Amino acid sequence: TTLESYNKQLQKGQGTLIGNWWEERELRDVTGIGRSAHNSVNDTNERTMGKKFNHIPNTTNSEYGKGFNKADQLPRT
Amino acid sequence: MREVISIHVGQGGIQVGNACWELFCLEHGIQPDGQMPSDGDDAFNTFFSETGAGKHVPRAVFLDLEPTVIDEVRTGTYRQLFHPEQLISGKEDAANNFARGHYTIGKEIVDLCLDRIRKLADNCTGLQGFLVFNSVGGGTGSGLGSLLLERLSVDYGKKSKLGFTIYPSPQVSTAVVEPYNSILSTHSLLEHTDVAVMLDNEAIYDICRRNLDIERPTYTNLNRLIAQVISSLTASLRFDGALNVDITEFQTNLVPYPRIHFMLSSYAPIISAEKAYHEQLSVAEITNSAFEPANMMAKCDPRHGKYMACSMMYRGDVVPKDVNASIATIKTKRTIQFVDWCPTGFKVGINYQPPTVVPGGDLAKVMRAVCMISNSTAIAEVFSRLDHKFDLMYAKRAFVHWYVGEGMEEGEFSEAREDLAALEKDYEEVGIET
Amino acid sequence: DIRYIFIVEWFDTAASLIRTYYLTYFTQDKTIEMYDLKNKKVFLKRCEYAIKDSDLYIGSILNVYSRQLKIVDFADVFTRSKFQNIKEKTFAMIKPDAYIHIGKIISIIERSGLQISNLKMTKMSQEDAREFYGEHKGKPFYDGLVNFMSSDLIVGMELVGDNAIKRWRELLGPTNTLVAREQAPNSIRGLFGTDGTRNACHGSDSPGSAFRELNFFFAKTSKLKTQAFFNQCTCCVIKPHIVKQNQVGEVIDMILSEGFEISALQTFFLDRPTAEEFYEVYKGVLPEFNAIAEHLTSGMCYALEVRQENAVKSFRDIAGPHDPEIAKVIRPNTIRARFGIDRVKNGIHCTDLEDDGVLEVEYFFNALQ
Amino acid sequence: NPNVNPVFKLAREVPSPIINKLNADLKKQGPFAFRSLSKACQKADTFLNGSLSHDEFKWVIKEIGFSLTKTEFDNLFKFFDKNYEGKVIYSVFIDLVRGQQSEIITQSLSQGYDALASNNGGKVTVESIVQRYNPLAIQIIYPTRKIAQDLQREFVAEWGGNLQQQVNKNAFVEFFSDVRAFCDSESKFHQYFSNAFGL
Amino acid sequence: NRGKAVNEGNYIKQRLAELRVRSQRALNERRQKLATLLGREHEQYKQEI
Amino acid sequence: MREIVHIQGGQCGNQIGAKFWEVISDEHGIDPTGTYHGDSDLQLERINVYYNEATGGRYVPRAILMDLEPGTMDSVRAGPFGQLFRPDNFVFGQTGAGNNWAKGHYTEGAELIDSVLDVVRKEAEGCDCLQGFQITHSLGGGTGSGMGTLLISKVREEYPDRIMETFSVVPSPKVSDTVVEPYNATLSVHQLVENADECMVIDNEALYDICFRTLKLTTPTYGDLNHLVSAAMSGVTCCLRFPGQLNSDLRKLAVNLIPFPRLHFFMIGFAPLTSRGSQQYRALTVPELTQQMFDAKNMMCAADPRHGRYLTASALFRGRMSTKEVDEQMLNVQNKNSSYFVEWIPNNIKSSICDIPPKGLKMAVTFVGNSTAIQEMFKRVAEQFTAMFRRKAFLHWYTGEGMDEMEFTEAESNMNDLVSEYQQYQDATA
Ligand SMILES: Nc1nc2c(ncn2[C@@H]2O[C@H](COP(=O)(O)OP(=O)(O)OP(=O)(O)O)[C@@H](O)[C@H]2O)c(=O)[nH]1
Ligand SMILES: Nc1nc2c(ncn2[C@@H]2O[C@H](COP(=O)(O)OP(=O)(O)O)[C@@H](O)[C@H]2O)c(=O)[nH]1
Ligand SMILES: [Mg+2]
Repeated sequence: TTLESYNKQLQKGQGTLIGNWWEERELRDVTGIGRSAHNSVNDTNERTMGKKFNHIPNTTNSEYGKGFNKADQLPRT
Repeated sequence: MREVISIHVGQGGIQVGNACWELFCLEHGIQPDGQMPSDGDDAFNTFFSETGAGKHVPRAVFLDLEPTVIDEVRTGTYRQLFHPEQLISGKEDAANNFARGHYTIGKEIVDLCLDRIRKLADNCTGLQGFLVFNSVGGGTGSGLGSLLLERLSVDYGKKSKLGFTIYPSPQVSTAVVEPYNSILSTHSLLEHTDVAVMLDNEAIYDICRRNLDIERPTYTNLNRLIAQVISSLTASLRFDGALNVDITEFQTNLVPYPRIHFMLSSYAPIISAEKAYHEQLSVAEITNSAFEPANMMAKCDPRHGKYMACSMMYRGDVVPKDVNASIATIKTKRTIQFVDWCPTGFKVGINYQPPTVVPGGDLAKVMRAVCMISNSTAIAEVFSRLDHKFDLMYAKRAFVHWYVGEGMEEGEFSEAREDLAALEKDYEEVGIET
Repeated sequence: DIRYIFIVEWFDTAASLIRTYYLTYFTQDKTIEMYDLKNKKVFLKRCEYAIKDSDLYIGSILNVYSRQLKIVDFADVFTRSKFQNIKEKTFAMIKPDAYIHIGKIISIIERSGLQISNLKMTKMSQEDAREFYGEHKGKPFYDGLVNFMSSDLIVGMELVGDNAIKRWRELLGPTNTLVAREQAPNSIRGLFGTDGTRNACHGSDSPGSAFRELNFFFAKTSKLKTQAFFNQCTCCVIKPHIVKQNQVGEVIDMILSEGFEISALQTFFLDRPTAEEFYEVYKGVLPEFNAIAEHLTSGMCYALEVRQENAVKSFRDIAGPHDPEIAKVIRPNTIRARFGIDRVKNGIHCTDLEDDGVLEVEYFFNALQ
Repeated sequence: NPNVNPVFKLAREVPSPIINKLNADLKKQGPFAFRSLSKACQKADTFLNGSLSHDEFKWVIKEIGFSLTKTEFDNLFKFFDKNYEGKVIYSVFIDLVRGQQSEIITQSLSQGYDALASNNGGKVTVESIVQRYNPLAIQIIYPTRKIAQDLQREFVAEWGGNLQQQVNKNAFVEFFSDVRAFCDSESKFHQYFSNAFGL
Repeated sequence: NRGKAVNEGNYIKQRLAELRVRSQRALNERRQKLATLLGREHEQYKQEI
Repeated sequence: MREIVHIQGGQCGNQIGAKFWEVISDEHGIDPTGTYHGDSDLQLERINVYYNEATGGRYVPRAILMDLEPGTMDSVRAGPFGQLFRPDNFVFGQTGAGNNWAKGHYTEGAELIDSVLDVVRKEAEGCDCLQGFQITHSLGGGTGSGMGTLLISKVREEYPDRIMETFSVVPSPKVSDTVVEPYNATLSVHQLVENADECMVIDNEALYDICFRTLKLTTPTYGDLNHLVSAAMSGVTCCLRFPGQLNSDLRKLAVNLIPFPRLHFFMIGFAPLTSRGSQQYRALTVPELTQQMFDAKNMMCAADPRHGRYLTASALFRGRMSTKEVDEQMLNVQNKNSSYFVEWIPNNIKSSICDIPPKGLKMAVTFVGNSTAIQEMFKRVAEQFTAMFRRKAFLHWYTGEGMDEMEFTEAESNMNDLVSEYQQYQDATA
């Protein structure tokens, strides 16, 4: 365990390119607080979960009644 | 002046009934609201009762011990049709324990259910019989449904009862204690129901895939096939035809013996929206597709047993002879053998109303089809597997402590295996040749 | 390069359901490739069918490989922008000074590049005329314009295309006709305008107004019935292949110059099953019925009502042979000869039976109204 | 009970996170991105009545570069379409999304328009705005490496092709107001006003 | 009592066809003249050409 | 209908429950003001399960916050979401536990337990129809471990049929947070087996391993760890709040997860957990979810499941999936691993589905496992306890408040008997 170490508080930039640099890079792009915001409160939801694709799908039980076949509405003769 | 009463219980029962009533309502021109504009034969008395002006109501009885699924019927796409008080709902779930659903919580809904059923029967005038869908590999259906069947029998007697049960499969199932739930339900049903149909889950998947080229189906798709089978079974009673079939003509035609009355069904042809119009779908080939081993809806190999009685109901514009030609073809085919004491073992009805397809369905429009609901001694295997599982898992009192606490006796389990063994022995003996 | 995309759905007859296809459009070398969104199978790939450039747009139709498609909506970012420019709107209108010059004004319009998307037949009733030109009440031009609108027949058109709100104006020429001749001799006003009150034609001055004027004419709730009388007249139909070839105007004046008093020109969209009910007179009769009907449902078609002292046969004379091929050799000065192409796509078609003249004209103008 | 409020809801509320997050993303596109949304609004509305249809909104929205999920669109349409009349005014859409306009900023915006018209005698034209400005004044709001020679290219491209197009005073406030949303401080935006217009 | 609909309803079908016969036969004849018109019409142009 | 009650204690319990309430309020649409800003109509039909309503319309949590020292309760209120709790449900002492059982369970707690019991009973009687109680408490902590077990015992004694859930953050073999960790640890489990219904151990050490091996955050904080357990709890109760194809309740698992009365120790897990970098580069399929959930490292328990067997386990899927995919993957996992599941039980894998997934994610699952691997957890704790009891270490404190050495004697005997009886089945064969 020799993480941290050769990289102090710096905003933006390619960093120090030592150890595990890539993983934390995106976060600072995602929002503030590169790691363990000093004691700019860090929202715990931001780190653990990941990208958000926000939508609530239909019940999928209410999928029976809804169904249409346009080819049944032609005037015919 | 003929009608039927439908009994729906359990989660799977409710979902299957949803599709069945969808097909029924679409087949008669009654929109979801309950109004039927048409634009008039009394073809709608079989399942629906006129409300006085326009709107109708289905003779449905719904029961479940949990509010989750009952509510959705009251908040979905059919909220203005069903009777406001005929959707009986519980307060707590059974939790997949047979004891819970048969002696303490299941005894405080029987009174209400009997009241509703009595009102339905009184309003009905020519009640032909009962149609029951229930699941056994679960909590609510096995116990509540069995007790309801017991009470219905003790109340009415000679009225016939038909059961489209939902049993477990060989390898694909949800419950880890499902076997125990099955045996008690079977012990209850064997001596009080008349005709039952095995409709396991696994078999439906295979047909769905291998025909409709849908490798990722869902329960909803499986529901539609069962709904279609039910509709084809019950159509003859209400639609005009030349060779009609009355549900009364299954007890006296498709149950050789009072005890051995278990039979497995199938449905076809099932062709998608692409492979539909480039084939022949003629009467001759469709019959041969009905008897193929893999097509049947129950995971029961037919080739491993004799046939004892089979009934077929054609629909559409079939001509009678082609029914005869197919019958002769299957009879002559050596691959299929018939029991030594059933010389004439087919009973065919021909109807006229063509098959109808629900919107957006996987089934493309067709003009002929056969709904084989035959019975065969091959069903022995399914009871063998459940009995073997029961023995293996009851050898050393696993999960037992749950049951004894709810009221069930320890010695009850002894009876169930006894009856199952007796039934297995009866099946083995009956098929022997003279 | 750049690729154009579209969404297509086809209404089969054998298969009840209706699919959705792609019809990829390579603009580099005039090629058509069709793919289906569902089931992920290449449907039709990289083969030219020689579809003209202007045909592709929402609301139209085009027939390819015995299957007739109908682009319904756009698919991707780039496709919309390129053609989205062609959606502007404007209402055209021709006053009853040029009634004898109806055929010509139709012709020159197609040259400019605009399109005649629809056209009907009305004589402006006095009662509902007043609601029109509402903004002109105050000026003395009101009363003068009142009666003239109600005098005789009028023709209304809708133009769909680029800058139609102004491109119509510039060609249509200044308002006053007299001044047009000095400055714009080659303009609509210059060639067919007598005085200010008898200015030949008009255009919508403002878009927001441009929405107003049409809602009066082609809206479903319209107070302009198809004025016509159903006695002593014979009907002819400009078949679809003409409205694509841009001679609709040319055919119109030719009949007018023969002494026939035209009463209406209207557009109808009718599908395959409806079409068959018109040619039933030829259902199994001589003309090899099956082939013709399928074409009439390959695009719009104008319907013409014609009159004369003797209706049925006289008009037939100038229309004095079903196949144009025989027409060219022995009747060079007949309508069919000039525009006919083949056995089944022969230009005009006028009734060829004495006693059924009334009904056929009635059907286009009474039952389908 | 006055000490206890009943909260509840008597009027619909702007959904918020669907609308705000559009503000954050739309920030990153660039100074003229805000103008991009407005222009795409007019271009779709080539009919001059005041709005866009149901689906076209999807078309109009999915051109700027936001591929929102259905609900993301689901919430927005309910708040904007009060009674499902079938149309929602797009003009209101822009006023709510970009942000808020201060009276001083609008007053400053109008003053520049009057000054620009004063040199031309009350007449307006894109040539005057194209001919006189500071392309480096855009540097203050956000720095850049692009050459000043090309900057003039962006200003004409974001404008109309013709140099004689009519310009209205109401348009002048709208045009700058589109730019302002990109800047995060009122002081920075107005200093560009002077620097760009030399006032 | 319900038989009234069948008695009256059954009447509807049989008459409908009968009315059809007049519609067709009246429709058939005019089919006869048309073939004559074009035929003789075509025959001339064979000589004329 | 069938609403549940949540009870938390100690600092660890307070933090875990606060974060759980945060996540639940976020998902159900409850904001810091306690007002409704929901979008889908589906967000209120079963709201009463975790929230009540009163005049004014600010939904309130039916939770309990309590401890023997005032600081922790003071800290929770000050932060955001601290205004949702009923100001009355704060029951606190005035002395502190100090990591000694007797100071928590016999004298001080007995003096204080009356108020907590009264509040719990009032809330229960108020609620329409109880379903069961879930408790978050730490065995290694002083105050919670003792008086929390007293609370559980009293509640179970008062209510015979309602089921009890227990989440325990047991000590870890390497990273220790107390010089007397096993005392309050072993005895707590000794007393818990006879009363608590469902216990699901959660290990701190696993969180650090799981975090730095998958999530990949350079400097994690307690706030982050709390969130994973919070999501696990939230998923534990999915069907009871939202509709689906095949709903499942807490009782269902008990009949499906507890073959024997005394074997009710479960281990949990969560997925799909992915770092902030690879979120968009990995598919989301029933197959890809399957391998991760059984992934040996992904399980939250200190002991790797690959050292024992599996008797019964359930997976509660959430979101729109296709059942066909669900069952087939279960058969694959149960078959291709011919020796990881006891041979005398057929179909020992559970399935479940719900039709509403957590906000901001496509599909995820919660795995509950009755795994014999836990034997190392108890054996290590019991081994250390016996090693440090061989020398009568620290006993004078415990013996000083009504604790006799023989009572400790009973606890270790119970522990060893549980370990032996639980391990028997690994060698037992049909
Ligand atoms: N094929 C099919 N089977 C279903 C469906 N719904 C439920 N089942 C069956 O139901 C079994 C599980 O039982 P539950 O879902 O709990 O329903 P139940 O048997 O009434 O038990 P309860 O929980 O008390 O409702 C599964 O093994 C399925 O076989 C369905 O829609 N299609
Ligand atoms: N993961 C995690 N563990 C915690 C947290 N707070 C406390 N703990 C654990 O809980 C134990 C301390 O328990 P404590 O709250 O003091 O209980 P008490 O001694 O009875 O008051 C320590 O061993 C920690 O491992 C937290 O915020 N996150
Ligand atoms: Mg239920």
